[PDB]
Amino acid sequence: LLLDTQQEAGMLLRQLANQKQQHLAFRDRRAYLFAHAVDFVPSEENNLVGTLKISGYVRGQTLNVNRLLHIVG
Amino acid sequence: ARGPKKHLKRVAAPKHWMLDKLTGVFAPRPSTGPHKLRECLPLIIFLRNRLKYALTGDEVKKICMQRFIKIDGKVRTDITYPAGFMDVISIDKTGENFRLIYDTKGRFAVHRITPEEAKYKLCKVRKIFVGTKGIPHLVTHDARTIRYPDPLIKVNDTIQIDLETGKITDFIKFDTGNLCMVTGGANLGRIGVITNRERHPGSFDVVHVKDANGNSFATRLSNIFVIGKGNKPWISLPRGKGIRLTIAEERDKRLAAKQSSG
Amino acid sequence: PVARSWVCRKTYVTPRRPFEKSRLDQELKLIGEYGLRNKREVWRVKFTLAKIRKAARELLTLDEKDPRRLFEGNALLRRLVRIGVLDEGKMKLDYILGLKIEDFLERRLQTQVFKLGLAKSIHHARVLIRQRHIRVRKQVVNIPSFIVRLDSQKHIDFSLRSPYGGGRPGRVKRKNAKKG
Amino acid sequence: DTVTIRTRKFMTNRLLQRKQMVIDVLHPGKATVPKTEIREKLAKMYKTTPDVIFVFGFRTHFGGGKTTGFGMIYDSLDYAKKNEPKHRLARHGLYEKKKTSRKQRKERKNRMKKVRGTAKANVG
RNA sequence: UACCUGGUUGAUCCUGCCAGUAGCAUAUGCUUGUCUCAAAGAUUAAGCCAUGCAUGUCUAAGUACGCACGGCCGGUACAGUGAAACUGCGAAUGGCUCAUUAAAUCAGUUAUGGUUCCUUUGGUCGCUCGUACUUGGAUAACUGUGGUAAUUCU
RNA sequence: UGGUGACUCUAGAUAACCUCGGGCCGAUCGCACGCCGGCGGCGACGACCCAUUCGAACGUCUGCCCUAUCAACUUUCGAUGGUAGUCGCCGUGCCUACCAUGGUGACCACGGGUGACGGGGAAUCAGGGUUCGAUUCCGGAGAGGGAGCCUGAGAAACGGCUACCACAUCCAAGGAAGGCAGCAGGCGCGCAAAUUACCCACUCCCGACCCGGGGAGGUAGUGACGAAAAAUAACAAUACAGGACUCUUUCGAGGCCCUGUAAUUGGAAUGAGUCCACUUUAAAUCCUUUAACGAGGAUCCAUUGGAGGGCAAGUCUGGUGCCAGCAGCCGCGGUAAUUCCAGCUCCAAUAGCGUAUAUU
RNA sequence: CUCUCGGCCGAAGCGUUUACUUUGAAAAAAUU
Repeated sequence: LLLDTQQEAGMLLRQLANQKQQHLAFRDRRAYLFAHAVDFVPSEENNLVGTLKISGYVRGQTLNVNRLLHIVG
Repeated sequence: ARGPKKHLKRVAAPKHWMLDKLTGVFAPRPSTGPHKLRECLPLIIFLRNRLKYALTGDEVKKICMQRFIKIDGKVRTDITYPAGFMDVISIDKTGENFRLIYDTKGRFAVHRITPEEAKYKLCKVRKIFVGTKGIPHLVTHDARTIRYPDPLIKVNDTIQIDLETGKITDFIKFDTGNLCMVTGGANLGRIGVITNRERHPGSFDVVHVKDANGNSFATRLSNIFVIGKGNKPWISLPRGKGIRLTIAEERDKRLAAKQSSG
Repeated sequence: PVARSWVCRKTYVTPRRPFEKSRLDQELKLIGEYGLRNKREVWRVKFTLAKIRKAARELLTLDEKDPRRLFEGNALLRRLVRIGVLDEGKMKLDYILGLKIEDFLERRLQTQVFKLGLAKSIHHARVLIRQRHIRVRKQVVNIPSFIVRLDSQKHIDFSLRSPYGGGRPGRVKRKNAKKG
Repeated sequence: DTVTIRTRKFMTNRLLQRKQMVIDVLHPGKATVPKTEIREKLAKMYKTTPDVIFVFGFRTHFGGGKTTGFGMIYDSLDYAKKNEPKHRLARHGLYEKKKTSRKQRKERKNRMKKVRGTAKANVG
């Protein structure tokens, strides 16, 4: 497609809304999350560690708390 | 369909219009009128495809709405008006009168006539009935009904009608030994003297016609138009005098005209 | 519906046997002799001759005084004499069956330009036609498979706008003359 | 100089008030000759002012010799404005077309269709 | 162009199929300089549809009291152009698809002496022995007052 | 009176009828205006009825694929026919009533199937044939599925209406609105198919209409479905090399062509491209016509399949070692592989060439 | 192959009927 105008912007948005979704399996079996906001409060600043508040929309399966959480990096 | 058709494709048009194949999807659908659509000329085809006065249907409409075309002495502005057999076309601005008469190849020739001849026409009587307080009526092939005709006029005879008044001037009876044109079938456009008719009751009558060159043929009775008394005609004739040359003779005449004019 | 025409032809046939050495040698001989691009030019000429021979065969089964046979045979023989394959004396319907492929390969504008001395080989003829150096009568002809009619043959010339005709030396000569 | 104007099949249309013709243009070295001096040469050929004559459909043949087009010469400029198609008049600047697209007027037509009374003239 | 070759055995001659061979279409792979034509959501799903468009229309000649207008010449009933609206006509054509459908459709061939038909064209239209120098009541557009979240609602 | 092959036809004469949900017998508009206080010329709308045209609709005769693991079928609820009616635009079991007991079938009825709309036609083909035809022309059919209707000359209409069924949209929860098997576009489906572009200029169609409108249709875009034409070099001189003509016993000696290698030279000729302009066109694009620039091989560089046989083209070199693989078929590969993987080389067609499938 | 009506000829039957064969006219355009 070509993108120059706002009419073509609406046409491109209309294309992106209605498409055959490609499913990735690794996303599908686990419970993933993109971080929309991040808040940090340290238990001890000298330890340089504390609890972190990651807020976003869950995407994969149902998120259970008993399972561990991997931050990608 | 759910009602009458109003369009006509070029492919399904009659072949004697000599239309193209790649100019368009549609041919001019002839109007309802005094002639059947299969065997007429719409005015637009005559006025641009034969006479080359116009180049588009727009120019044809522009010529007609100035009221320069007269068909049978009356001004027609419908560009798809069905103009058919024995038909006088008058253009008074250029001062030229044509008649629609067939060629030997089955096609409406542009036949330029003298304006004295443009005063009358010939009509073949389709039926005769008495009606409405004992008054007799003719119905011709032009859907003209003429009240009070001569009692000698019977069906398949040819009356001669002047166009200004519209009444009968003089008639020719269908008789073996009378000049004829063929207005349908493979022999369309050939002129010869009737030698015989044979009658099939409950069916069609086959009429036998002998050419001036002695080539005999037959048609149905519905495809025969009486032109003249005896062997002479009552109208003017196109360039070929109604004789169908075989393709060998046509090739010979073509080559002779090539050799003569170089 | 569209006001378009869908009628069209394939102008050649591919042979039944793919690898027959006699056919391969004969076809390469025809290509090399008349400077053709590929086998399909040979097959096209062969297709045209086959159609003419089919028409002649069909006319020969008809009666000698049949009108169709006389008329179509006269037209067929006239067309074969006009392009320069048959001669006027040998103009009979059974002599069409004595026609070969090299008769039709001789009437090509490539072969005629080479035969007239305008080129110095047959490949030089094909190039010189493609270069727009050759006109016929007054029309510049760009096609090498143009069949030269017999009346048309007497004036095949060098295309007045060509460098080898009227003048105007070309791109290379103009560049080289504009050196010093 | 080397440009030539010749006239093939010629007709006097007294019904449309014009002279119809086919023009052959010989211009052996140059490009396809512009319409304007075709009208000039055709005006000197036929002794009429060049503002009443209209030429169109010029297709240059392969090789670069002739160019054949159609031409017509009107009796007067008023008859030209009465009989010419609007695009051939606008090529002389004698007419102008509306600048609204088809889409704009289709949408305006349906929007006006949705209302009634002289409130049709308000919407657009 | 009225054409065949490989393969059953130790070898032979058969039967015989398998495979090759050439076209034509559908898809697909790799590759693709120039030019003329040109098919193209039929096959599976006559499955489902956002949005926009695809059918409207006035001549000198049905109805003009929108100053909407430059504008007459002025007591000139109605100068002219004219929105809107009423009236008339068309919207039954065209376009798409091929689900159904097996003497059904359809094709050729004939019938309507067994019917209907806007329009066009021609005829007919003081052929009736019994307020008219012109009858009546409404209603649109327009003015005004509104209803409902909402509709080409009223 | 007139006519048909044939009327219960057309016309005539008589007695009446003539529908209030009613039949014709003009309360209509424009233009010019003119002659013996009155007459008028063209036209536009009208109009019952007769013909004409465009039809349409029911009938006539013949013709359709597979199936007997379909042999009897039809008639209680019309099946076949008679009589009277009803209804219908008309003929008819079209419906009703009363009667008769018929009608069809191995000459394949009845039933079922069909990846069945029918024709014109298409592919192939000696001759005979086999197969295809959704698809632009003609005919039918249908607008999600049935069913019913209004209006009208014409519709059982669907870019009309009314229901039900199945979907589904907006809601303030009361209600309201729907129908792409039109053009474009989307999802889905799949092996399988284009732009939400421009115009009514052409072809024609509609309307009160010379003027308005038309996704009809035209124009570009996509497009290796398929068809036509057609580049990727040509030439000359040198150096080797053949084959010929002349003279020589021969060897040889030359001026006669031809050939490639040119890790040799050389200028000529061009389009592909870049690009003014004219032209084209409704406006453009493309083609055609034209200036300027544009070619020496490290470029402006041709592919796709093969090289045992069938079947044209290597018993070449390296790797592998019954593995990996090839191979439509016969077969190859287990340590010298003409067959795999490669390098070189050759062969076939060529701007195309492979594969899968249906079909001849 | 022939008896009657009309100008040697046209009308009237033909002839047991077909099948077959030849002619004629009818058989859309596009396609071929």
